[PDB]
Amino acid sequence: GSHMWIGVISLFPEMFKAITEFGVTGRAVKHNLLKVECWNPRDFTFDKHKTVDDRPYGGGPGMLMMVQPLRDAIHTAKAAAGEGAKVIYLSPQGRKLDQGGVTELAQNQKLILVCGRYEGIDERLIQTEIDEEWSIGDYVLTGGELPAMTLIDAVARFIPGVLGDGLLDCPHYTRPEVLEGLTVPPVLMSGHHEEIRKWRLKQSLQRTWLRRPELLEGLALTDEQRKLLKEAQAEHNS
Amino acid sequence: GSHMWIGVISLFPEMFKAITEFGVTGRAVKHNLLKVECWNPRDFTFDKHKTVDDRPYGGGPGMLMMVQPLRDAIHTAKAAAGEGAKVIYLSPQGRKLDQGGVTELAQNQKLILVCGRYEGIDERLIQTEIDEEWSIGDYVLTGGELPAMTLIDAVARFIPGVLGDGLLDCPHYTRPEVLEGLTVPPVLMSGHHEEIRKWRLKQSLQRTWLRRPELLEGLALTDEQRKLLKEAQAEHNS
Ligand SMILES: NC(=O)c1ccc(NCc2ccccc2)nc1
Ligand SMILES: NC(=O)c1ccc(NCc2ccccc2)nc1
Repeated sequence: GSHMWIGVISLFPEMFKAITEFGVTGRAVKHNLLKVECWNPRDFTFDKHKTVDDRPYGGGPGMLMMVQPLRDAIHTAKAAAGEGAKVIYLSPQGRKLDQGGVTELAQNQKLILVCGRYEGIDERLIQTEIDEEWSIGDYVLTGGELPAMTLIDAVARFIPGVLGDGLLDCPHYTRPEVLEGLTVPPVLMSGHHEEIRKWRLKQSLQRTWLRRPELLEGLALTDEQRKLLKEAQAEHNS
Repeated sequence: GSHMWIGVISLFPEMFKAITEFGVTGRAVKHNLLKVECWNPRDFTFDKHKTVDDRPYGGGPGMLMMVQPLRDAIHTAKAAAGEGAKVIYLSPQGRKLDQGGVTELAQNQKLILVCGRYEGIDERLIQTEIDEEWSIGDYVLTGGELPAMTLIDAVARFIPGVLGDGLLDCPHYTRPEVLEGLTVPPVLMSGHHEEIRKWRLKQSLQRTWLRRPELLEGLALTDEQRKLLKEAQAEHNS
């Protein structure tokens, strides 16, 4: 179906074996539904020790990505990608990634993900080589590899043939019928496909209201959703 | 220093090689600063085909984690962990993970991370086996492996000997002095350690104000921070 090519710039290309060789994403890669090609900036070095880090101007305790190997790696990825590729840099300063943001990034046929290590990359590289800056959350990691793999995994779920709403997911139950005294909701085993659908939607509205109330504020609930929410709030208030 | 043991329940334990064999986290594991031990629920199956998924009550297109292999795997991890271990389940319905949440989870000496596949796990398992439910962001992934690895990587940065603020990070510059016409801020190459510190803090306040304004609202800025923010806002308004 809709093929998706993702170019990756990273000092540890082996980390991406976690998604290219396992689970649903590994199957999407095997079936040529998703192509992940990695470029290591270490291969673009020229000194004897293959230096990929550099000291930052102004002092500072930390280090940065060395510009020349990183910049050359990026240009190589752009050449292989051709035109249309959107270059993305993963950093806490980037745009917060939500499901709506995942759908947007999934609209791209070609993507280039720059994985930064140490204290990040040079600011001038962002202005000249990076199109969009993204963040998977307000937390700091040792590298942009995991956020990159998170992005790739997220957008992969939208590729046609990979698999087979605004609210939190309803509770799910499977065998056995009774687990440590706790029983499965009888409505789920009633066969009433309409009552079951209404139940699941109702529980989704309740869990969203109790756990993530701010998510409901940015939603325009349907007449059915407004009903089930009012019922859930009434039942919660005994 | 402060040792940290993290037990992991996952159908793909090989994915965690991405953090246990590479970069800073891989070094922390090698130096016995961080221990990651994986249990595969597939090893706790008894049928010929090692079934680990089960059909959900009420119909539904998707599948769930089979309770018996998962439950047995969890109990085994608790036995090896001993007392004090906090069991965590990664799911979008969980508490949103921020840097403040990372610090909290880093206070635990022992952790058990349950990685859910398919449409998740049985709700009754969460009530009986899970202590805290967490989310790395408002997006859906093919599994809880990447969120688990994200958590492990995040809390690893707080382990003493692994390495060596509320605001977004300031711009960083390294060699060369001029890159495609763009120059390094002269203040950074002035040597003025006080002016440089004030500059970096000022840029952090400006980037936070322009990109993530909601982050500033939940902050009690110091007198110096209030000054530099007012100056940045004045300079931004020409
Ligand atoms: N929150 C995220 O998406 C994220 C991305 C990367 C990361 N570490 C890489 C990095 C470190 C410092 C500066 C720039 C990038 N941590 C978290
Ligand atoms: N947002 C997260 O932290 C997250 C965690 C897990 C995940 N996929 C695993 C899963 C799928 C369905 C139900 C429960 C867990 N996706 C995202």
